Amino acid sequence: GFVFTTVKENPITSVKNQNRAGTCWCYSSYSFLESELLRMGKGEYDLSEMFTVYNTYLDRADAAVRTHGDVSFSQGGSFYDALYGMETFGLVPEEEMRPGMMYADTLSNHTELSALTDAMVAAIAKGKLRKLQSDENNAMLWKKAVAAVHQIYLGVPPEKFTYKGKEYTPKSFFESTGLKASDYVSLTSYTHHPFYTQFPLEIQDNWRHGMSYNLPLDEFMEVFDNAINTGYTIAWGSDVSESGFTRDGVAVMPDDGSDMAHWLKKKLNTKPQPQKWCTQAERQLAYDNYETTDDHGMQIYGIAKDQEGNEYYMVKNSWGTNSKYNGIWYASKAFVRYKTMNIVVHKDALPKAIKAKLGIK
Amino acid sequence: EGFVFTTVKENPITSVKNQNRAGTCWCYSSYSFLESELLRMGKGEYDLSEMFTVYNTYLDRADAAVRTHGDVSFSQGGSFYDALYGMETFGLVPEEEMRPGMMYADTLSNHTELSALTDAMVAAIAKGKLRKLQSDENNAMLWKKAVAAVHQIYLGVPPEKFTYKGKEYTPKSFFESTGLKASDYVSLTSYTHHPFYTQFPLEIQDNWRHGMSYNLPLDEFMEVFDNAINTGYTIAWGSDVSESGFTRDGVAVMPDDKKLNTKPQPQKWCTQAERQLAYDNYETTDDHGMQIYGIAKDQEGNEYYMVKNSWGTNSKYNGIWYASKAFVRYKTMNIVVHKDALPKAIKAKLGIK
Amino acid sequence: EGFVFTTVKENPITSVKNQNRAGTCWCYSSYSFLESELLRMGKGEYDLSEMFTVYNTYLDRADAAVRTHGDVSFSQGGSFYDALYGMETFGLVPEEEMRPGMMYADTLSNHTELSALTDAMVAAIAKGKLRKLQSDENNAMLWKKAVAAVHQIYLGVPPEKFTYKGKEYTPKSFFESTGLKASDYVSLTSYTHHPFYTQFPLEIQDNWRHGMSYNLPLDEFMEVFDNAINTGYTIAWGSDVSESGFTRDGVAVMPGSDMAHWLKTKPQPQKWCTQAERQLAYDNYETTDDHGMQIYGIAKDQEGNEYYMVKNSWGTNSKYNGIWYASKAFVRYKTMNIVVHKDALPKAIKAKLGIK
Amino acid sequence: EGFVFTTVKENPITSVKNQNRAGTCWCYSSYSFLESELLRMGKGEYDLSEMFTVYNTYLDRADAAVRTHGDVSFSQGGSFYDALYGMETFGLVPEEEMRPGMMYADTLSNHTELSALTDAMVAAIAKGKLRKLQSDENNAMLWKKAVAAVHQIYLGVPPEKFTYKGKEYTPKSFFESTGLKASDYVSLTSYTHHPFYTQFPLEIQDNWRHGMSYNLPLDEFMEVFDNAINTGYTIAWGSDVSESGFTRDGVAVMPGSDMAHWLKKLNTKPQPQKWCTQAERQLAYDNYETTDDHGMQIYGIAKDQEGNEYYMVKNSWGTNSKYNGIWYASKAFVRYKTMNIVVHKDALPKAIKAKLGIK
Amino acid sequence: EGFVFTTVKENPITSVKNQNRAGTCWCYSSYSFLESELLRMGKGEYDLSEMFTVYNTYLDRADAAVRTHGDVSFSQGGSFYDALYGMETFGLVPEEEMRPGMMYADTLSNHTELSALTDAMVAAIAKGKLRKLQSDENNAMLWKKAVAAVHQIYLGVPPEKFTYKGKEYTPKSFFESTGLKASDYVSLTSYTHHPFYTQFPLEIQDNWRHGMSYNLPLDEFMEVFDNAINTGYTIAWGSDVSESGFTRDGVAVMPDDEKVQELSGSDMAHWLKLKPEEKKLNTKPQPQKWCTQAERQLAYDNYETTDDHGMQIYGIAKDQEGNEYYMVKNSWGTNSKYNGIWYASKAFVRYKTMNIVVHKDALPKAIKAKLGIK
Ligand SMILES: [Cl-]
Ligand SMILES: [Cl-]
Ligand SMILES: [Cl-]
Ligand SMILES: [Cl-]
Ligand SMILES: [Cl-]
Ligand SMILES: [Cl-]
Ligand SMILES: [Cl-]
Ligand SMILES: [Cl-]
Ligand SMILES: [Cl-]
Ligand SMILES: [K+]
Ligand SMILES: [K+]
Ligand SMILES: [K+]
Ligand SMILES: [K+]
Ligand SMILES: [K+]
Ligand SMILES: [K+]
Ligand SMILES: [K+]
Ligand SMILES: [K+]
Ligand SMILES: [Zn+2]
Ligand SMILES: [Zn+2]
Ligand SMILES: [Zn+2]
Ligand SMILES: [Zn+2]
Ligand SMILES: [Zn+2]
Repeated sequence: GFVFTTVKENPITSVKNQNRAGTCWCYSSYSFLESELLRMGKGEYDLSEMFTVYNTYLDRADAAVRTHGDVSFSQGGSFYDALYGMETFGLVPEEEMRPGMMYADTLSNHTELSALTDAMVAAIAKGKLRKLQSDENNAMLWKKAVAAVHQIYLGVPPEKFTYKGKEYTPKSFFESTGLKASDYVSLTSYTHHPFYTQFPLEIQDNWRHGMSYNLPLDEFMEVFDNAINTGYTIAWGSDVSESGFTRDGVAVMPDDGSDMAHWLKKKLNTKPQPQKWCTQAERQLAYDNYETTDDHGMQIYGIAKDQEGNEYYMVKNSWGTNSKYNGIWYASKAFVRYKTMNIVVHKDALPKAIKAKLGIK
Repeated sequence: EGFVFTTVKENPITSVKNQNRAGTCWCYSSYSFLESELLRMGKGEYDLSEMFTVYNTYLDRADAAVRTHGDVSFSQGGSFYDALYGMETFGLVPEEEMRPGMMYADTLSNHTELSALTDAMVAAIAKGKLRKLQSDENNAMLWKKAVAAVHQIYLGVPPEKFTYKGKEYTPKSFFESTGLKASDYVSLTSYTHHPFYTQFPLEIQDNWRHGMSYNLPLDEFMEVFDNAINTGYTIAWGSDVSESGFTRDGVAVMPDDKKLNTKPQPQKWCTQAERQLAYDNYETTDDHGMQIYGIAKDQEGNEYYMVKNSWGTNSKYNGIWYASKAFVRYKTMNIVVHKDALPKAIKAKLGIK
Repeated sequence: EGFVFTTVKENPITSVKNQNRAGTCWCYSSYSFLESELLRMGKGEYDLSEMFTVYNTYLDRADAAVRTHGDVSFSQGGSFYDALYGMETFGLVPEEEMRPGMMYADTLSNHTELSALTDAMVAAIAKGKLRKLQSDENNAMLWKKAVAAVHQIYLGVPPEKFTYKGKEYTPKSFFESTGLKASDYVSLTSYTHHPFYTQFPLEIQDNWRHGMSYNLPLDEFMEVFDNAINTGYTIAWGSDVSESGFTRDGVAVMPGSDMAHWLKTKPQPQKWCTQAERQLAYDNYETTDDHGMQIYGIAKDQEGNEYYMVKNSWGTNSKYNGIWYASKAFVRYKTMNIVVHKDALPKAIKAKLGIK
Repeated sequence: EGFVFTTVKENPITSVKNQNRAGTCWCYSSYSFLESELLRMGKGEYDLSEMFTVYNTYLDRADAAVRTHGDVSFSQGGSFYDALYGMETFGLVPEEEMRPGMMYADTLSNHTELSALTDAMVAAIAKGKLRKLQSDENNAMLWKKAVAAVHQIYLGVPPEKFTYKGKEYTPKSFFESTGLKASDYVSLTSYTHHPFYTQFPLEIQDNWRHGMSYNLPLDEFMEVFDNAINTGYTIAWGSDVSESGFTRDGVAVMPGSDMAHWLKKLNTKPQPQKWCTQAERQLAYDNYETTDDHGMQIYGIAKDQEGNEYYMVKNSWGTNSKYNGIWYASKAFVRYKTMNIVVHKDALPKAIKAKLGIK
Repeated sequence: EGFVFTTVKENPITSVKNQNRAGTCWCYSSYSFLESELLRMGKGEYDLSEMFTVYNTYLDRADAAVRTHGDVSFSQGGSFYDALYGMETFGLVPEEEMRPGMMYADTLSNHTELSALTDAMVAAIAKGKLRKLQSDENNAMLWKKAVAAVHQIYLGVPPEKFTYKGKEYTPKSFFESTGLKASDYVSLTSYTHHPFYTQFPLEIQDNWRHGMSYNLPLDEFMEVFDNAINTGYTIAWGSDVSESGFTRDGVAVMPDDEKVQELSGSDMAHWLKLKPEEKKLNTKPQPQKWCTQAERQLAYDNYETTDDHGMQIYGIAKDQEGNEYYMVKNSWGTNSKYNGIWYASKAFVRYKTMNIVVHKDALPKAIKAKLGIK
């Protein structure tokens, strides 16, 4: 099988469990931000995903309505949603808004919430209403409806709360962290836009049209290593719908309409194998042709080696701890190179030369 | 060459209301009827809140849709029984405690958006693929909380307590102060697909509570209308009004086939079988609720019932219609009257003590 | 290490039948029940025609769908009350006068094609755009003739007269000869969304006739089961059987992931539910699909746990030849309604319900 | 008793064009605007090919629909930014090199059949069940070739080279010869759901490129219109025209029943106008009353006989109308119904330029 | 206990081809048949381009869909007559001039994306709301140009001229050089909803050209198969293969379930409960159900015999018990037990055949005369 040795790892908080909701964008964002707070000497935090999921879905519903249904309304999101969110809505501690509380559970199950809110948003955004109703202050009634339903399933966001003896609002709690959205950059590597420029990734969950800086593939990978080696972690958005991404905690990239199938019915991923190291063009083809699509968010926090000396990034996942390495995955460098869609890191995690090529002061 | 009407007899009614852009005529007509009853019973003039009863009725209708996995349709209509069940179960509140339009800066109902949202929500539960609906620690259902909250956003918050003419009430104690009783009222109809002098629930979408009606032969059925008006009672009248004979100019006629609907004409007087065919074949379907409160004659001596409608007062007779007896005989689906409005012999045949 | 059952008491039943490929258990179980009643009442052994009653019930169901413009769903199921209403309204006929499968060269039902046609026909009237349905000179509706004629092609022609054991009957006079009366039977349930000791119609799709059930608290409800069996009666038993605890091996016992998206027999102690737990399952869709069977006895396993003995209508190719054992705990949690003869009720419960 | 208009000031425009049966007003208006810019800049009179730019824009729009699995809608509309992005990316060609209607023996556009085919194709890729789209040996996508080929069949073959007034050009070199620059132009709007004096992308279906607009308070926004016209500039004007006040007779002025189920001279002469607040304008955008962004060119200011003020509007519906394809829009209408405008940076008043940080 | 086959007689065939991910068996089997005909006629070995004919046929099928406002379904299938009509109307080209997969960097067909696009396009014209389709100045229809262009993008550009073995041809002149004639070939079937010895068009979706078949009583129909093989001809064979008897392991059998039980050790109860793997219905020689004309008719009327897959019968074989089978060249490549060849029992062929095409001279003289074929 695989035997892994840590080469370097940076501090992370405990492994969380998103359970039955597509909220990995927020869990991974918060694993990342909690590592940042540890790195910045602020200590250990447990931030409320539900608070930010709640506020983000209200904005996503608004985007769906303003675009008459073009912006899809669904459970996913982006790292930028979390960075925009902290600056706009604030932050609250986990205990002020926990998953599952409204329906007598301790973990999320958002299937019913989505059934209701998807139908409501569609009825406004894609229906035949010619003039939406508003109150005497021009506040929209449909927005009040969608907010009220989200509160019934997710909880009431607090206006004030007490944390470790001090009273905060979500805004003042955020301010106390010292985090700034402007400290963080999103990076990607594709050829349908020029290198060293910014563009918004064309994926459904980037409905805020947040920008990413575009780097050639080798410089892109240089950022991963520099980040980990200088003490930073990485918010990692990747496609994980590959036979190489397994339930047994490893993600590898090994080098390997039928008429007939209609009328009738190797050890590739289980031990170290030589990896396919993709070119920029191969990586591009997979993004263009739908092979690399479904952006699942995780945190890379370290580098490890297998017994044959192959290199892997160490990944904190948000599926709880019931797995081979207690909620941790190992992703080969070859996998990460081919299947990564975007990353977010602190600006100071970037090598000086790359920073200069991107024009980041 | 038009209609000239002379009142033969009419009983007291309250002011003409306007349901505007909602299918809530079942509640407006029920309350016109109950307000006439209160006047008749010496309790004075009331203006009851339709919105309070519409709100509570819709929450029960949604529950019925969900329990039947979508068989019970979820829509804006309802029945006289919804109002009678409602007053006994939820109570009553004065108009001013829950007015139409308030939530969206109007004074009249427009429920198109509320229906767009609540129809979609109810369908997502009742007709979707959810295998286990979510509940809180007290086994209260989350979807019900959602549907209630959305109805409150568009219709208003129903009051738990309020003050009316110097006294504090709950909706229950306000209802109790009126002296109204559901058991005083009977629903009557006339069809041949069930035996006469028995009770059955009319097979129409808005009777999802499966309320019962007593079945009478057509001539005895019409005898009840006249006896009611002539002895001082009014009638909650449920009728099909989708006929060329029912007009915007305030008359509902049943002429024998131009000037068919614009002056007095000889009327087609239907048989029981003709009335039945129209119910069986979809020609008599869409039960709109109104109040009959009097009898009138045209200049040729043809007889009409005087009808209080709920479309406001911007019409030829200020919100009042005249429906010919022939029309009423053919197109009525059901009526509600106080038990004492029934002639003694008919009461006895129905077994109503 | 399996189950070994010992009969404590059982009452007489007729042979196990097979509904095969149709959702007609409501009628098979009703008739297993009524045939047990006839044995109990000294009338001897009958084999009544399910198909005759299924035929007539579907024509009424279509009418209900059309009158309500599609609110009443049109499908294969039904209720105990459909059978009891049926016998009084349409009559009864012996099995041999209208057998399953005959029209398509089989001996067991397969109603898939019949349903494909009749569902489509009923929907075209009930949910379509026709503004005036057609009728003949006697005001008889043409669409009803069409739906009747199609049902006859697949189910058979109901007899107007027939001979049985040397005498001529109509379906009505055959029913009259049985001595059965619908008024002898009561439907019972146990739920808290209506008051106890009152009647209401269970809010399920197959109760489109809106037949009433008397509502009892859960413990009194279970008292009725035992009293019935112990005094010689059987029970028409409507239950949810879509549970991991209900098995193909003849025993019924008490039992949107991001991660799941990306990847892929002996006596046990029973959970004894409360009224509130039972209610939650009915309210939340966990207890929904009312399948009809007949409880005719009480049995024990080797550890002394108690079970009701159940006659099913899936034929005899199963571990106990078409018989099931349902634990008392299962029955308590998953029962939707039962029908028993009034005299099967304990006297005190009869009085609380106002049943003379 | 009707309207009589007197021009106060108007700036040079080219002839009135006719988009006919296609939702391509975004391109016709952009080009009316750019042709006025060329006149203003001393480059003379041009007639630029809308079809060339419509063609290239639709291929990019199909790509956006496919990359977003159908979120970006695929339809005939677009934005001013589509034209500005387009000239810099694809180039420009003269009208005669790609005319409307030519492929189907007409001289005006009718794109109903083209849209029927291409909408169906794009949806089969973007919203279907294909798990892996096909590509050739150079990683070029087959579906893109298909959509390009079908657009050529209906719109024409875009030229690689052509001759215009004695000189050979490519679309890129023709664009370069005009001296136009996308960076000379800014998009402006006025809404309160984002802060004033910042940039954001208007949340409308035809802004699928997510082009940015600078946000101004309503009074400063209107100041820009007047300053532009009065200093010799024209305006690319994006507005909702689905109002009883917008008429077929060339003037734009400020304007579930149970019962309906069973059963004034407002726009024809000068009237007092409702002058909207920022909040009223916002409500209409939020509530769907102001939605369908149609593109036109404002090129002047006029007065009616009572002294009320109007902007003069070059439309793209041909010349068979009261004022030969020109409309008059009251200042009150423009204030309430405008969604966005594009002007040259030098059309902006100095103080507004400074507040926006535009050097 | 499996099958062991001995060839009794087989006629020359070309190599086994692979249609891969497209429903183009009608063309592959037609061309296996026509290539056998060319060998029989002394013209040597050819490898004809299926893709050329698939391309042209689909353009005609789209036209038929549009003219009938969607009644003619637009899909990947077709008929033997499509190939015979095609060679006379469009011509023929060698494989190398238009190969499967080339446009998308493969060597085998995958037409899923092509169909997803072209189905949607044809439906937008045939079943949409367009009241007047657009045309150019020569009255050529724009939608046809669109569908042709898209098919070329996925299938390739059909050649106007090409060189083959030192000579220049057009598709027409290449067809002429083969000596093949559509009029040499007849389609035969056996059904009772039309009179015997008459012609009618089989009522199936892929016969949208309404090509005719001659109708024979079942026993005379089967006589044709044997006479064809025994006198040196092969057969284009259209059959239903959606049966438990048609297997991935290269046999198509029609076992009598009732008889197989009574020969086993199991009683009727002990059997029905046994696992399919131990019944042995399709894995060794078993007594066959031999259908009557009426049973064969019922299966066509009731949807049990419906989906025409096309293959080539080129020989007759026996199993170790002396039961008879037709030898079948399939178009699913060579990765199978008998390298792409199937053995179909005579009982299977009798019950499940929908139609065949053979050269007229393959028909026994007396049958030829009863059909009026000079
Ligand atoms: Cl994901
Ligand atoms: Cl509840
Ligand atoms: Cl109505
Ligand atoms: Cl049976
Ligand atoms: Cl069952
Ligand atoms: Cl033009
Ligand atoms: Cl490409
Ligand atoms: Cl326009
Ligand atoms: Cl033979
Ligand atoms: K947390
Ligand atoms: K993938
Ligand atoms: K009122
Ligand atoms: K009517
Ligand atoms: K029976
Ligand atoms: K032009
Ligand atoms: K070939
Ligand atoms: K078959
Ligand atoms: Zn995820
Ligand atoms: Zn009404
Ligand atoms: Zn069942
Ligand atoms: Zn326009
Ligand atoms: Zn095939």
